[PDB]
Amino acid sequence: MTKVLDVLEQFLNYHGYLYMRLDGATKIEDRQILTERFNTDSRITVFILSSRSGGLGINLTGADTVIFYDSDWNPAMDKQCQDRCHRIGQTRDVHIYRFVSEHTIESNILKKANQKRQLDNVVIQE
Amino acid sequence: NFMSIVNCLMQLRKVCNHPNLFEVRPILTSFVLEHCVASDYKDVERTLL
Amino acid sequence: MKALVEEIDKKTYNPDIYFTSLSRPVKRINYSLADLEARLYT
Amino acid sequence: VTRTAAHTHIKGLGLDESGVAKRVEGGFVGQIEAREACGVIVDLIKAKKMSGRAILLAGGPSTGKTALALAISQELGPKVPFCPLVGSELYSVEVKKTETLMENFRRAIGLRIKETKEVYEGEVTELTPEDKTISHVIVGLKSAKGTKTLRLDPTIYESIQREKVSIGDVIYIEANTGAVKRVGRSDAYATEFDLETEEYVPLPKGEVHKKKEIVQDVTLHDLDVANARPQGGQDVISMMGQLLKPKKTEITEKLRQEVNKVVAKYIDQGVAELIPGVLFIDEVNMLDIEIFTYLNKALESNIAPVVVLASNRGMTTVRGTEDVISPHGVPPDLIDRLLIVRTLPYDKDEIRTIIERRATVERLQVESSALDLLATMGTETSLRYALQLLAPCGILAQTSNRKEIVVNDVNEAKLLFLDAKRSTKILETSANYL
Amino acid sequence: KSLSLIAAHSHITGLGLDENLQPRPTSEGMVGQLQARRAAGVILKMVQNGTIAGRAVLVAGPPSTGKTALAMGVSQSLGKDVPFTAIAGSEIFSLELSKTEALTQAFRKSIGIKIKEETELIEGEVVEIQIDRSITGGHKQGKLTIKTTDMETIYELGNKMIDGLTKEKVLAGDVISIDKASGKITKLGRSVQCPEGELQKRKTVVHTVSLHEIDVINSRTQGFLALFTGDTGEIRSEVRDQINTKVAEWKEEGKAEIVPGVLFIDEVHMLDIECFSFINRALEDEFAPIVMMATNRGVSKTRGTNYKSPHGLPLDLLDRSIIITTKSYNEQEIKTILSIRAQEEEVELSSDALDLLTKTGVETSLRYSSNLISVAQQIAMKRKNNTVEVEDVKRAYLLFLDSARSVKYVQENESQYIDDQGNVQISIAK
Ligand SMILES: Nc1ncnc2c1ncn2[C@@H]1O[C@H](COP(=O)(O)OP(=O)(O)O)[C@@H](O)[C@H]1O
Ligand SMILES: Nc1ncnc2c1ncn2[C@@H]1O[C@H](COP(=O)(O)OP(=O)(O)O)[C@@H](O)[C@H]1O
Ligand code: BEF
Ligand SMILES: [Mg+2]
Ligand SMILES: [Mg+2]
Repeated sequence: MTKVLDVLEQFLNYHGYLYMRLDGATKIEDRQILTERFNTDSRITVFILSSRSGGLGINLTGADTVIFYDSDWNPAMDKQCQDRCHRIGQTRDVHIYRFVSEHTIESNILKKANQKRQLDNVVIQE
Repeated sequence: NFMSIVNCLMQLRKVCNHPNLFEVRPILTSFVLEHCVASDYKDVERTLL
Repeated sequence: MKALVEEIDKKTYNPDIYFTSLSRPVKRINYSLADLEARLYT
Repeated sequence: VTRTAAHTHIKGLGLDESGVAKRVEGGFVGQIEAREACGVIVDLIKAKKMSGRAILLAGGPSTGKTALALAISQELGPKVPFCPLVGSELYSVEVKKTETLMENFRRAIGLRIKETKEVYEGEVTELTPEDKTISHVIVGLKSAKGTKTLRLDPTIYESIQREKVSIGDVIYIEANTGAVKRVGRSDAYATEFDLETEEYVPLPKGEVHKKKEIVQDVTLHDLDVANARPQGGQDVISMMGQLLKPKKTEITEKLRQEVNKVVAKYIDQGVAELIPGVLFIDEVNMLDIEIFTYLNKALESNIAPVVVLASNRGMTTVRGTEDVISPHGVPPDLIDRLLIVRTLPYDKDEIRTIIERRATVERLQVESSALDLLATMGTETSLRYALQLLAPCGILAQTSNRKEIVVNDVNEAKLLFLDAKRSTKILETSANYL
Repeated sequence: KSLSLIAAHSHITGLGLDENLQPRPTSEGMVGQLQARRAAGVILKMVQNGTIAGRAVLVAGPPSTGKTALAMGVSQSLGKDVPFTAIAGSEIFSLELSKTEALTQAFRKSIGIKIKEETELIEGEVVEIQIDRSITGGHKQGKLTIKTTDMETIYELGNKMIDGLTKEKVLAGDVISIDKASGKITKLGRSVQCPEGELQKRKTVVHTVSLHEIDVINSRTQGFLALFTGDTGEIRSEVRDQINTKVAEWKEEGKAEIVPGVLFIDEVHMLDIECFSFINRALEDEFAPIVMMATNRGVSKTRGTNYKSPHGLPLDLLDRSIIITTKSYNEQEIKTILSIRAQEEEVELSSDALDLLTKTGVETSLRYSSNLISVAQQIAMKRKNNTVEVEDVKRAYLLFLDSARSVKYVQENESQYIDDQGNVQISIAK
């Protein structure tokens, strides 16, 4: 959800990181230039994405880490998002970190996916 | 229905990543007591004076 | 008790003037032509 | 990671729905009758029907009396107010002990109240004073979703001008209490100066005027002292008022009666809910005769809550009396109003189980021989001695890099640290009052 | 109103008597103590008479034998609008106030003064309010319309009431009250209520104020605040003399009347000798409320002195006072009292359970049974039966100890408990 992009921006500004954000609100012309700027060598360390805006077909290669806040139904598009960094222009190992809370809906979803080998989840309850 | 459960889990997911549930963190100001027990004696004091 | 903060409309509110307000209901009309012309011409 | 101080191994009484106390449950062993009586008292507290009950539990040292007093409060939950206290605390230099006791009584009983507040925030557009007297000010509060103008009380005008705000500074003002606080300059003026100390904040979300419901809890004594003396306030007048009489003073019964009347009026409308609490006094034998004499009348009050007392003494003289002797140092005219709960010493198996549980909560492993030696020591000198010696054994095991307590470690602990009996034995045969 | 859960004296209300001052065997929660009840009724009629003041009456009896109950019943039968001060003896020992000053304040708090003032006021639903700014023709013109059930007219506002009405926001259609003499504005609500008739009416307001409150008010720049904060701090004597003289003039002029209330002091036996000496003089002055005292102890040592005095009080004070003695309760009275307490607490008791409880109370004490009645009920709803049986009473009796049983157990096991010398044994073996 885009309602957490502002939260992430505020958090990074408070922590003083060199960040830069891309989403559906970003203009079309600036998108390619921003992607090129991040992919090229720079001091930017954190890059903020969106599930549907730029998590589909960009060729980001400078980064080495992927962090997921949430993934409800994730057979392929979350795999697509994590492999967006894992492109042919990458020369370093890819580390993927998933953020899941404890005793929450996401924890039960992950447990049921592990029990059912992560085929398809429609109803989650406990 | 599917819409209702979807909305409920959407609210829960909204909570999980950050307390964005409408995020009303009270400012914890003092109470708003206004009886002012002393004020009831104001008329008595004025009449006595 | 007393309200410390009150909503005020700039063009509407004015400290000079304070005004408040709340068989068939019909007001009283004077039908005297002489009275009406006296009011009009004075 | 976690800190344990002679407690926190107890989570509750651990009784059954029929009131039957399990042999081992909730960090407890034995004392089945005492736990059952305490559960009965808990049910009576939850009933809220009758106020003024007074019970005390009498037993030897290290009999779990304070453990029971903590367990009842744990069972009652954080919602019900609980006021721990010690007998020595009643002697205050500032005010007489009777006032302190009555203040604690008022603190014991709580109250839940719900209220709604009006909140205004946004970016300031103009400051227009309306000017013998301090004139009002018209404020141009502007949010991202709306804009309106408000007239402010001259006290609020003084407060906001003391914040040294200007045009374009985002401020926060509470309509109920008149609190004023400026978060910072609006983000629009961020690039105005290349180097300025003042920080910049984004525009507030939502409209300027907001309302919300809060069910915050306030004790009776809290609002009692709120009516008694002034409290904080951003104006200089509030500072003068709360600096005029800084020392606390005893409260007359007239204010208490008025507080009771207004609380009853509040509860009539259903806005407030009353939740009586429990006052706990430890080492009650330390109190004086006059304190007990006043407590006799205090317990007979209609609003006085239920108070629990604890003492470990036999035939002793009541403090302040040269000849009056009564059990537990409580005068006979008071013990009649009291209900006495006996407590009994533990056994070797109970001591061993207690040590086992204490080791488990301490995240330590003890071998069978070491555990048996600790149990024998506890049965030989005192229960508390093994619990105190537990930590040095862990330290010694850490020094020797072993991960379990052995007989050598506990023997070294015995050699290093002496109990009361060995210390007294040394004292009897000493050179110069060692 | 007057919120209260349960009191040890909640059941008793208004004592009990007849037109001939003959106590009934059971009247309004009072059982037994016929002579004591008749003496209390005599004292109550003395107080209601008001012709005689400054007399001392003492209440004596064994502990838990109708002593505080008698005072509570006397206070309840005396009714409202009559001062009644009930303070424990240990309350006067204040760190910031002298004992003599606290005693004087307690004495002054028990004499109430009624003052009557006549005021004119208008009230009703307000329908129209118009206010204009200053012009050369007129400094301020303001017209308001207050409509009642019977009347609806317009008054003219001469500046000052215009400022008063503009001080607080007032909207048409709400019930307000205006006091012409004081010039203050009172809002009675919104039109929730209904008007009654004429706007202006004649009435008098009566205020009941004690002498102590008058002294505190006249003793400071803002004395009425000290009525609640308790920081009066040794009011000067000339202030009290001036107040007494002014009260005498007011009484002779008919502007006020005095109400000689009652001062009740409990546990007087522990009061200091200086307090008794001061009371000796304070009971012989003009303005002196009736004084009743209750001491449980007998033939003990007066605090502040080495010698032992009978009843714990000096002989001269006893001469200044009249002694009333209460007798120990009997079994047939104890059972009735327990039944009344159970009715007050809404507890159902079986006949055999009641008989066993009465036997236990006779054996040990009345307070023990009056406390066991409530605790047995918790076991009662633990067994989910509304009625309390003998089994529940026996379980409560064994669970919660008595004074005698606890004393006997302490005597048997004095080794485990801490001795007076401080000796104690914690170890089990050896
Ligand atoms: N049934 C029990 N279960 C666990 N610990 C107990 C038990 N009874 C007593 N203790 C321990 O004995 C110690 C002494 O009990 P406490 O009532 O706190 O002080 P004292 O009994 O010396 O006044 C406590 O620290 C408590 O941990
Ligand atoms: N005549 C009575 N009727 C009902 N209850 C009584 C009566 N006399 C005493 N009591 C009970 O005794 C208690 C008061 O004890 P009291 O005799 O005042 O103790 P003390 O003698 O130590 O002052 C009250 O709780 C009341 O329930
Ligand atoms: F063009 Be692809 F699939 F990244
Ligand atoms: Mg203890
Ligand atoms: Mg009594």
